[PDB]
Amino acid sequence: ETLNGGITDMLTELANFEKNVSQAIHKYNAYRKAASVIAKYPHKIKSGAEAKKLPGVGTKIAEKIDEFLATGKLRKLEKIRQDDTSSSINFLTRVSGIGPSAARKFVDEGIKTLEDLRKNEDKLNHHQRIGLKYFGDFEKRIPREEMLQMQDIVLNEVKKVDSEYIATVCGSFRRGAESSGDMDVLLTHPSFTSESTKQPKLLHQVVEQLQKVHFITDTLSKGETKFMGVCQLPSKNDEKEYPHRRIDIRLIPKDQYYCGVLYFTGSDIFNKNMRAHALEKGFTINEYTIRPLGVTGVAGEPLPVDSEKDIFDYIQWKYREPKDRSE
DNA sequence: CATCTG
DNA sequence: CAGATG
Ligand SMILES: [Mn+2]
Ligand SMILES: [Mn+2]
Ligand code: NA
Ligand code: NA
Repeated sequence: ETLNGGITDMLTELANFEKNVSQAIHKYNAYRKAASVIAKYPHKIKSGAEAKKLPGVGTKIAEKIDEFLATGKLRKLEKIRQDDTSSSINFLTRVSGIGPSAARKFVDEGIKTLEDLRKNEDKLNHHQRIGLKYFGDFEKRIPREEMLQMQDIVLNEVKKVDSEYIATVCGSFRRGAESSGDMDVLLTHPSFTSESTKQPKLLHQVVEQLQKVHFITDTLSKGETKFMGVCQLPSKNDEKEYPHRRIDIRLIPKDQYYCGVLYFTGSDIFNKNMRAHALEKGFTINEYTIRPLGVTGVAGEPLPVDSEKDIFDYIQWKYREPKDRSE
């Protein structure tokens, strides 16, 4: 957690680069189990050899560790932090819609910067366009104070369309967090479930409304269950408009809301522990359901949940306020 | 994993 | 349809 820090870090820089610049998924994947195992490792790695001793630890990495250990740096790492081509990809990649794949093409075409991008707005697709248009707003975090307003709106509109809608703002916003990154909304309705054959309108009607009133400003992606968009709190008394915010909304069959709801709320760590325990208590949990574990090895059957209460209950656990879902 | 692009 | 982004 701090004993093998640098090493686990450099390994990361390294892994990262492989996958993003080169395509070295293998290699990339290599750095990772490695930093993963060095990470767990209880002592102070005093040398390569010592390391090598580990699983996932090859000669090549051992090598690298030596050099890093020996000297506060790694040549290779130094060559990559300079290299403008590598740099570009880590950059372009910052645009919503631009993955690495695309980061490469553009570079090979000479688009390396934001301007480059604007000038060639033709090569970018819709999402990519949007991402470009909101690059700034995009990277700005979401203050709770805004979150609450947002939430307030969303909830009032969903309600209006159907008193029967059930909406939840999961995410950290749900876990306490003073600021968030995007707004994740879980959606269900009684009339939608496991078996119930669809009802796309269920998601579309609200999406409309949100745009009706102008909260939703653009569409990133719009499926029958998931909507990726952009929204925005009405600029008040003109002088201070709000940044544009990433927003996602997803429909869920009523019969698997809370699992999801729990699930989305995290934290990852809270989950696992919950999952691990769930397992003890003779259960299995996932994004959609909790299931009574048979002994034969495994086994299932959807346990019935009517809240997050029902869940914990199952695992015979302490109902955790979302704040304490931390870890 | 669900949506888009081409 | 494979492949890419989130
Ligand atoms: Mn979030
Ligand atoms: Mn999200
Ligand atoms: Na991106
Ligand atoms: Na293939």
